Amino acid sequence: PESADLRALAKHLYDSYIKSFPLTKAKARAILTGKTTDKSPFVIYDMNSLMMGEDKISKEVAIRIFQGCQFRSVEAVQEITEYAKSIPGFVNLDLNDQVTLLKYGVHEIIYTMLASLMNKDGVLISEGQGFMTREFLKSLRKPFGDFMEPKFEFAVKFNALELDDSDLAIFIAVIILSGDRPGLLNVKPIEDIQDNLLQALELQLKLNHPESSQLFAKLLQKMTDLRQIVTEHVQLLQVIKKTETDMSLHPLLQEIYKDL
Amino acid sequence: SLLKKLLLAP
Ligand SMILES: Cn1c(COc2cccc(C(=O)O)c2)nc2ccc(Oc3ccc(Cl)c(F)c3)cc21
Ligand SMILES: [Cl-]
Ligand SMILES: [Cl-]
Repeated sequence: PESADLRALAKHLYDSYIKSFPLTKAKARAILTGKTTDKSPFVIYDMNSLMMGEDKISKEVAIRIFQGCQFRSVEAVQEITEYAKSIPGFVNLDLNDQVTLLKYGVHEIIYTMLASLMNKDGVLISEGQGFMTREFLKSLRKPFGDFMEPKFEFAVKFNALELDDSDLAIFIAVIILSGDRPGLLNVKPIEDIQDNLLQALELQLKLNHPESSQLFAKLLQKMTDLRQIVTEHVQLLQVIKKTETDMSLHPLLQEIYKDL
Repeated sequence: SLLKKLLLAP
């Protein structure tokens, strides 16, 4: 049946998601709720513990932290790219369109997955090796002390929806296959794939969250919310590059931030 | 581009 195939697609995406992302939400919440049997994360809550953690896990702390997020972003972009290549039809799209979809979609995916590693008090870093408190992150000097608050605010609300990794795999796939990204050469094939992905997400939510009224509509809205988060992040970057010199940006990020 | 290179590697 058409529905049966939508479930096979959902499962395919989930399996692909597990192969592409080393730290899943399931494992992450286990660490955050204190249920894991693995090594507990080293907590970074102040300048002194940041120093200690810098050995467990020249530039000022504020820049070191900001650049640390950038480096994790570089790693995330590569994981997301590997995941994208597993979405049925993606590798057969015009190659420049694949680039475009990733260029304009990766941060939205990064912030979606980041939420999986966050709670109201902090965020897991380096695949669960550390936990950096939210308070410490906003205690950074200007403009770095506001860097992540918008992401924590988004995550608390997003996590309240209680999605699991199976829901997320499809949610992420839908966002990557956005036919409205600037400069796409062939929108139709992208839209046809996304339409099928949206049907799969709808069915996934109806089956996995039967009592969660209007969850699908809520997720469509979160997709819009994520674009606003990226917009603000991009603006804060410009503000940073406009006052923070000597700061080198990873070439992969320079490519993504260019004309964006 | 770098993204193109990542996309091409099997
Ligand atoms: C906060 N944070 C994250 C996760 O938060 C992210 C991850 C990716 C993107 C963003 C973002 O806001 O764009 C935020 N990964 C990080 C990696 C290094 C980092 O800075 C450090 C953390 C611990 C130590 Cl010992 C250190 F010497 C530096 C902070 C990080
Ligand atoms: Cl939470
Ligand atoms: Cl866009």
